[PDB]
Amino acid sequence: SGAKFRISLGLPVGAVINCADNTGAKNLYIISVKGIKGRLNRLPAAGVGDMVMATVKKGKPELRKKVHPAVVIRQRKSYRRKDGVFLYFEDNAGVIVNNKGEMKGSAITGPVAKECADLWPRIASNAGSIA
Amino acid sequence: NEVVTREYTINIHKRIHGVGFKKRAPRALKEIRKFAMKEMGTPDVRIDTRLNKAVWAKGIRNVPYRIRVRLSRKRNEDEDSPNKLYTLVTYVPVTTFKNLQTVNVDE
Amino acid sequence: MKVELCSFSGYKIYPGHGRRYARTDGKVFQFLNAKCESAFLSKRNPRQINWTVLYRRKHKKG
Amino acid sequence: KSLLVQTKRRALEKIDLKFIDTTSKFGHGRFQTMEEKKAFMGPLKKDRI
Amino acid sequence: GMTHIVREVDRPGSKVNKKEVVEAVTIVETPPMVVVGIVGYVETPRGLR
RNA sequence: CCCAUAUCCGCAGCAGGUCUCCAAGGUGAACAGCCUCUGGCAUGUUGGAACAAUGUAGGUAAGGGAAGUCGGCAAGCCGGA
RNA sequence: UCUGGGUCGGGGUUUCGUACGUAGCAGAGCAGCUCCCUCGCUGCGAUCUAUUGAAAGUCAGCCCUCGACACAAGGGUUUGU
Ligand SMILES: [Mg+2]
Ligand SMILES: [Mg+2]
Ligand SMILES: [Mg+2]
Ligand SMILES: [Mg+2]
Ligand SMILES: [Mg+2]
Ligand SMILES: [Mg+2]
Ligand SMILES: [Mg+2]
Ligand SMILES: [Mg+2]
Repeated sequence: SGAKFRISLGLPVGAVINCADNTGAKNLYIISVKGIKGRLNRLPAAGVGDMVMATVKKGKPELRKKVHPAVVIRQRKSYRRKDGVFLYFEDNAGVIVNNKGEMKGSAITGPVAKECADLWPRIASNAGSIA
Repeated sequence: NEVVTREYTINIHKRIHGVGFKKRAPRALKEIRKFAMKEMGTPDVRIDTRLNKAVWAKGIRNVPYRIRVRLSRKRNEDEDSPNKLYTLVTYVPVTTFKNLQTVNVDE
Repeated sequence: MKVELCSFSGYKIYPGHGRRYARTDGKVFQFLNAKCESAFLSKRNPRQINWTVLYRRKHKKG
Repeated sequence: KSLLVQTKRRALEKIDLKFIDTTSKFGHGRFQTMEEKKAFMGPLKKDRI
Repeated sequence: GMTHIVREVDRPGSKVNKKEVVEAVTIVETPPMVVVGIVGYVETPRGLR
């Protein structure tokens, strides 16, 4: 088995990551993070791996005024990969999933951080490259 | 004995470190004077006017890093002064500073 | 413990140093320090850069 | 020595070191030894005098 | 001063099990201490004089 | 004789106020801003030594990008041709 | 004190990125000299190349010196069961 170590989160609530699968969404505007208890005035932030409630801001109209669960799969903020390796991506990205983890889309474009290739196996099976 | 002359080099870019821009050249001259009062054992040192023209050559805030300096104790003959000896701090022009040590200077 | 080469300067990254960079086309680069990666992200060629390994083999400086 | 009785699994871990870094901490060091840096850089100008 | 090390972890059931992690260490320099005195304490109702 | 960051009014050698004449070189569209020459001055009623908190004035900042706040206040962005 | 610690110097480290001079049948081209040349040889010329991982800095709160040069039992004020 194994549990997720904490990483540098660096992706707060008001962020707009771009959607990285073939569901027709172009953005994912994060609105909260699942798992945060929070402290007074601290904003909920997410890293790679974290499941996230997000709404899409542009894209196909049957996706737009709803709240979808999503998983961040790439982050631009550097995090430490525990073999002393700091790793970061060109962009912040995520895929739309349901509460169980199956994707609404079917294929992920771009690489996928291996921290969410271990937590989310149905994401990891549609990834072209595991960075 | 008491009258002697030596040539020194003075690392100015370690005594001016961290002092503000408009005080670097004035502080340099009160580091020359403090270097000489410890090196020769005398108060009343006197800086030659071409020595501070040297330290002011690049303005108030860019001071030379090193300057070659000739110290000289002299018997204070112009008056019955409380300081029997004074120190003259004339300037030595030099191209490089590599491999220069403190040297005793003849008359 | 695998010793890996800097994608810009051709030097030798040891396992506590530098940072990796995954560009979103599949390519993974390694950088020795922030001097190397800011030179990389500003798109300049390491063969015009006098202190890199690729310069010193283009000009045969060894 | 500690005041407690160490019973956790992390407290009783036998360790075995594999590499110790010796890069210069006075800047971004690149070279673990002196003989490595000289064998990589080559003969400089100030040696051949 | 501080440096950093590489070692292989034996935590059965963990994510870093049988893998290489980088740990940050602290060097503490310890020459041998010289014993020059003995002092004895007695138990008292006011402590330990 | 002064004609004004000291000769005038403002209780004062008071950052205020108070009508005009002459007007160099460079940059540039330009009596713009910046740097210099003629002429003028000694930093504006004290120096010295330090580089703590808090200020006042100025800067920069990973990753997000108004989520702050009554309110994008402040700053930033934009800029010429 | 088996001295000592200072000031320079040297070495190590590291930062930036290859100094000035000089050389080049390197150079977009242009101007010249014609008994020349048998396609020359003087110039101007951003830049390039060699000398050159050079040059410059580096404890002031970096490291190691034993090289040089000085200086260090000197002062001042108080303290008794
Ligand atoms: Mg350091
Ligand atoms: Mg006044
Ligand atoms: Mg002032
Ligand atoms: Mg004054
Ligand atoms: Mg920022
Ligand atoms: Mg609001
Ligand atoms: Mg609020
Ligand atoms: Mg405003």
